[PDB]
Amino acid sequence: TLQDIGVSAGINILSAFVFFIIFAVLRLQPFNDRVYFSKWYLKGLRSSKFLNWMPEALKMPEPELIDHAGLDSVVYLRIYWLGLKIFTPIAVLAWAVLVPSMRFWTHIVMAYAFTIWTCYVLMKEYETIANMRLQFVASEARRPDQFTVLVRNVPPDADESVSELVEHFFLVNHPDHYLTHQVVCNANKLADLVKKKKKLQNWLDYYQLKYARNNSQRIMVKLGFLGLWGQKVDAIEHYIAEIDKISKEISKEREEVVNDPKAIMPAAFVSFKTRWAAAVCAQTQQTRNPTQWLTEWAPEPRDVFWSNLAIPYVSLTVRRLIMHVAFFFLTFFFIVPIAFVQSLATFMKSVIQGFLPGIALKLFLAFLPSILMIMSKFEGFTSISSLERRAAFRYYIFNLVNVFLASVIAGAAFEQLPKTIGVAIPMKATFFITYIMVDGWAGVAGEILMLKPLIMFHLKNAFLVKTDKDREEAMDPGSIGFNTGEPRIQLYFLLGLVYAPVTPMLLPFILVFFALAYIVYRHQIINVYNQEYESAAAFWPDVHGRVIAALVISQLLLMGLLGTKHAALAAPFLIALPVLTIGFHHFCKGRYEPAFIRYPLQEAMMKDTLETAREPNLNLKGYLQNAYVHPVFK
Amino acid sequence: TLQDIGVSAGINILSAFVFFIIFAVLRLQPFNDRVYFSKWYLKGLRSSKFLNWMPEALKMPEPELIDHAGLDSVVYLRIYWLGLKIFTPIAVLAWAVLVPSMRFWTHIVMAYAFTIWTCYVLMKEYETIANMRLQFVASEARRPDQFTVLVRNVPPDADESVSELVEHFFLVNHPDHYLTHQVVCNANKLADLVKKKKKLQNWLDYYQLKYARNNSQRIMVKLGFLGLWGQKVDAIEHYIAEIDKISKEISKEREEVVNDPKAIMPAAFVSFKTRWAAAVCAQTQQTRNPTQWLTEWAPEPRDVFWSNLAIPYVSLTVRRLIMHVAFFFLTFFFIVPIAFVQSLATFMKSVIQGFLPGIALKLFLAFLPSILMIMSKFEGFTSISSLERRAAFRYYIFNLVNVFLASVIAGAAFEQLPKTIGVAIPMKATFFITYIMVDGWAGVAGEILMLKPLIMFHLKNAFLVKTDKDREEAMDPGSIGFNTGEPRIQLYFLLGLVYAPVTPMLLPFILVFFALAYIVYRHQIINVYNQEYESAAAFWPDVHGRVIAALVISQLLLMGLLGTKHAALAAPFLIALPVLTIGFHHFCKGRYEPAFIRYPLQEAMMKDTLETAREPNLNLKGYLQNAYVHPVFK
Repeated sequence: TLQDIGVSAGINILSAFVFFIIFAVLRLQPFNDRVYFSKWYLKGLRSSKFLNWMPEALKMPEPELIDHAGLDSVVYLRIYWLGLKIFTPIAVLAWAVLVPSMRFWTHIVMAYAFTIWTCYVLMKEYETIANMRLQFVASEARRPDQFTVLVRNVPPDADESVSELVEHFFLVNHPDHYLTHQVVCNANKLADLVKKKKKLQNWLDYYQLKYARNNSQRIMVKLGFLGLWGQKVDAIEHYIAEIDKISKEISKEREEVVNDPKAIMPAAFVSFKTRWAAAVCAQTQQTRNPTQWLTEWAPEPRDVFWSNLAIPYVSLTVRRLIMHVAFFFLTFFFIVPIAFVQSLATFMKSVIQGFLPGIALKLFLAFLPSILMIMSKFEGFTSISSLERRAAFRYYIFNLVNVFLASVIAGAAFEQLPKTIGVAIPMKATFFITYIMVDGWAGVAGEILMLKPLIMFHLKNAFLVKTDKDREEAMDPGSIGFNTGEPRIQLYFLLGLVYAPVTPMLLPFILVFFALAYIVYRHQIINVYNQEYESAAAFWPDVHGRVIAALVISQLLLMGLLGTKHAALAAPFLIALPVLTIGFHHFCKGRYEPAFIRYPLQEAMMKDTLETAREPNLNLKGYLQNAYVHPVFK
Repeated sequence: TLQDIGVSAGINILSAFVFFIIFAVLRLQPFNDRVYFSKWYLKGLRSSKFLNWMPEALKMPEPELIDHAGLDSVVYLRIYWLGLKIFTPIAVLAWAVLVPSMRFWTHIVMAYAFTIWTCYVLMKEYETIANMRLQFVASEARRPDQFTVLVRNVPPDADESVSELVEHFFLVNHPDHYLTHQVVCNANKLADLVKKKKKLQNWLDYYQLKYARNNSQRIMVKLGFLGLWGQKVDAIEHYIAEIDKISKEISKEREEVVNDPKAIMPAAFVSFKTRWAAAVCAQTQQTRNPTQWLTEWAPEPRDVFWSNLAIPYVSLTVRRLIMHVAFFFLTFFFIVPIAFVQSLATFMKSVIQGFLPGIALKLFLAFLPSILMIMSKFEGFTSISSLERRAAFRYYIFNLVNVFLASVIAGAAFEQLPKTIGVAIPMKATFFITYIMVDGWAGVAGEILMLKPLIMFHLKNAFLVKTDKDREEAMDPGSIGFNTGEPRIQLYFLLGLVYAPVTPMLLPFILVFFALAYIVYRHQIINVYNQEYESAAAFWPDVHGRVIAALVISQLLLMGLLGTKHAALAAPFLIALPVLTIGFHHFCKGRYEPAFIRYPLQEAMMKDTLETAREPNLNLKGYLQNAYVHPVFK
C-alpha cells in the first residue's frame, strides 16, 4: 500500500541519513584513522559539510584507480554503473507507456525494446572490459604465475618419485623451456598445528598483560559458558604449558613430513624460462590419457589455497556431486523462514508489521555467505579466486529460488487462504519494494560505517597489542566482498527486468540503490579493502551470463502472463525473445570470451621480448625457484 | 499384412539371389577383371559354388585390412558390426517379453534395459576406436600435413604482402620452428579452363577414332536433343578449333594470375621443422583478435578442396545461414512425394500395390546425395573429408523428418480419412518392414554387381582408349560412399530403437540387413573402392552422437505412448531415461573425444624423436616446400 511504502521509505531514508552523519563524525577522530583509511598505510603513503566525501570519491578516474586499487576492484564497481545504463531508459519508457488489445501488444513490444537495449549495453560493456583486461595484463609487473603451470594427476610409478617423473617428462616434451619445479606436499597437519600455536600465544599474551595490570587470580573456564569446568588457575602457566606441548608436536611434525614420501601429492608447480612456453603448456593436451598430466595456469602465490592441494584429483567429482545434493537441501529447508516472512507480511502499528518482514528475511539470509564458502572449500578448487566465484554462483541460485520464486509462491498461498501467476507477480511487488529499501538503501548506508573492524581494531589495541607494528594486524579491512556484492545486485537486475513491463513503480527504487551503492563503494575502494589477490577480472563472463539468464526469465514470465488472453497468439512473437537472446549470448561468447580464458602466444612473445630488453640480466631461475613452496615451510 | 510381407519378402529375396548369381558369373569373365578387382592393380599386385566369395571376404583380420584399405574403411565397416552387437539382444528380449498394468510396467522396464545395453556397447566401441586411432597415427608414414598448419584470415596490410606478413609473423611468434610457407591463390578461373580443355580433347579423340574407323560425315548437334542447332560438320576441325581457342585463353590466364597480386587470398600453408611445433600452432590462440590469424591442421594434399579456398573467411557465416534456410525448403517440399507414397500404400494385385511404395520412396530419394553434396560445397569447408561428413549430417536429418516422422504423420492422415500417435506408430510399422526389404536387402545385393562402373569401363575402352594406361582412368571404382552408407544405416538404428518396445517384428529385418551389408561391403572394401583421402576415423564421434539422439527419440516417444494410461505416472521414471542418456553422452564426450580432436604434444615428440633416429638426414625443407601449391600449377 502507499501508506506502507511511505512509512518504510521514511524509516530507511532516515537511518541512512543518520549513518552518514555518524560516519562523517567518526572519521574525523584520529584514533580510528587506521580503520577508515587503512589503505595508504598499507601502501606507505600515510603515517601517524558531512557529505564532502561524496564528491571526493569521484576523483581518480579509472586509470588511477586501477593502479591504486587493482583491476578487479574497478571492474566490480563498474557493475553498479552498468545497471544504471540498462535500467534508466527502461524505467523511463515503462513509465511513459504504463503510466497516464493495445495493452497486450504494448507489453509484447516493450519486451523487445527492453531486451534489445539490455543486449546492446551488455555487448558494449563486455567488449570494453575485455580491452581493459588486455591492457592491464600487457603492462602487468613480473609475477611468478606468468611462468608457472600447475600440473595435476601426475601418474604413479613404481620406481620414480613424483619429482623424478615430472623433471623427466618436461625435459623431454618441453626441452629447453623447462626451467625447474616444485612438488606439492601434504603439510596440512603441520600448518594446522602452527596456526593453533599462534592462537595460544595470543591468549598467553592477553593474560600476561591482564595480570601485569592487575596482579590477581584467574578463573577462566576455557569458554566460560560451555567450556571444560576447570578454572585455568594460573592461566599464564596454563597457556605456557599448552604452548610448550604444541611446540614439541610441531617440531616433530616438521621432521616427519619433510622425510615422509607419502606426504607427496602427484602434483607440481612447473616453471619455464619464457612465458611463451608457459602459455603453450597451459593450452595443450600433454598425453594420450585426457585425464592425466593436466595443466593449468598456477594461481599466484597468495591465491593458492593450500588446503585443497591435498585432495586427490580423482575424488573431485564425488565431492562436487555431494555438494550438488547438499545445495538442494539447503535451498529446500529455507522455505520455512520464507513462509514465516510472508506470513508476517500481512495505523502506525500495521505499517510496521508491513515493514519488518524485509528485515526478517535479511536476517535469515545473514549466514548464507558463510555456508556457501564452506561448501565451496569442500569441493576442491585450489584458489581463492575460484572459491569466491563459485560461492557467488550458488548464492545467486539461492536468491532466484528462495528470494524471488518462493516468495511469490508463498505469497499467493497465503493470499488465497490455471494461471494464478497472473496476479501473484504484480501483487507481491509491494514486498520487493519494502525489501529493497531495507537490505539495499539502508544496508549500503550502514556499511560505510565499518563498525565491525572498528571495534576489533580498538579491542586489539587495548588487549593484544604490546609493541609496535602489531597494530598492522589490527588494521585489516578485509576484501570488497565479491562473494556477496555480486549475487545481491543480480537479484535486483532480475527483479527490475521481471517487473519492468508489469510494475514500473519498482524501478525507481532499483535506480536509487544502484546510484547509492556506486558512490559508497567507490569511496571505500579508494580508502579501505586491500585486495587479497589480483585476478584480471576473470569473473566478468559470469556476470554477463547471469544477466542474460535474467532476460530469459523475464521473457518467459511475460509469455506466461500474456497467455491468458483468448486467442492471445502471443507465442509466435514472444518465442523470438528467448531465441534471439540466446543467439546473442552465443555470439558474444564466441566473439569476446577468449579474452578472459586463453592467453595468445603473440602476447607472450611481445612480453618476453620487452622484458628482456628492459632487464637484460634477470636471474629468472633464482626468482622462480623458491616460489610456490608452502608458507608453513618458511 | 502377413500376406503383403510374405510376398514382398519373396520378391526381394529372389532379386538378391539372382543378383548374386549374376555377380558370381560376371566376375569370372577376364575382360572385366579390372572392374571387379580394381584394387590390386592400383596397388601393383595384379596385372593382365557361386557364393565362395562370402567366406573369402572373412579373411584379412582388422590389422591386415587397415593397412590394405585404410583406417576409415575399417572403422566404417565396424558400424554394421556395431548394430548387430546392439540389436541382437534387444530383439531377443523384446521378442521374449512381447511374444507369448503389467504391460505398462514391462514397457518402462524394457526401455531401461535397451538404453543401458546400447549405452554400454557404445562406450566400449567408442573407446576401442579411439585406441585404434592412436595406434594407427603413431605408426603412420610421413605425410606433409603432419608439419603443416593452415592459416586463415591473415589481416590486411597497406605495405606488406600476404607472404611478407606471414613470414614475419611466424618468425617472431614461432622462432626456430618456422620453416617455410606457401600462399593461397585464387586460380579457379585457370583450373576451370584447364578442365574444359581436357573435356574437349576427349571429344576430339572420339571423333578422330570414329572417323578413322568410318570415313564419313558428322552431324552432331552439340547435345543432339537441345543443343545449338548446327551440325558440327567437320567435328574434328570443330573440336580442334575449340581446343585451340581455349588453349590461348589458358596461356593468357596463367600469365595473368601468377602476376596479379589480387589473386592472393589472405591465407597460407605454414610449415614447421617439427610436428611438435605444428601441434602447438594448431591448438593455441595466436593473437588478440580471436577471429584473425586462425590456425588449423592442413588437409593432406589430396583432401584439400581448392575451390573453397577462394571464399573470404568472413563470408562463411552467411553462406551457412542461407543453406540452413535452403535445407528447410528442401525438406519441406519433399512432403509431396511422401504423401504420394503413403497414398499408394493402401489377391496378387493388392500385394504389389502394397509392395511398390517402398520403391517409389527409394526412387524419389535417389538424388538427395547430390543435392546435399552441392549445398555442402557452397558452404566453404576446404576439405573433402569435411564436406562428406557435412552432407551425411544433413542427409540424416532429412531421413528423420521426411522418411520417419512425415511418413507416420501422413500415414495417419490417410487412415483417418489427443494422442493419435498411440496408434500411428505401430500401424505404420508394416510400411517400414516393406521399405527395409527394398532399399536394404535387395539394395545391397544389387550393389555388389557394380553395374555402373562396369558399363563405363567398357565404353571407355571401346571409344576413348587409344593407347596403353589410359585404361587407368577407365578403372575408377569411386569411394566407399560414407556420404550415403552412414545416414542410411542411422535410419535403421532409429527405427529399431523406436519399435523395439512396440513391434518386435521389425527387428529381424534390421538384423538381416546389418548382416548382409557387412559381408557385402567387407568383400568390396578389399577388392574395390580405393580411398580418396585418409582420415584417421575423424567421423567417429558423429556416428556416436547420432546413435545417442536415436535413444533419446525412442525414449521420448515411449513417454508419449504410455502417457494415455489413467494415472500412468510414467514420467517420474521415464524422465530418467533422457536424463541419464544425456549424462552418459557427456561423460563419454569428455572422457574419450580428445582422441579424435587434439594431438597430445607427447605424441608429437615421440614421433619426431623416432623419425630422426630412423632417418638422420632428412631434407624436410625440400620435402615440404613444394607441397600444397596447386594442382593446376603443375
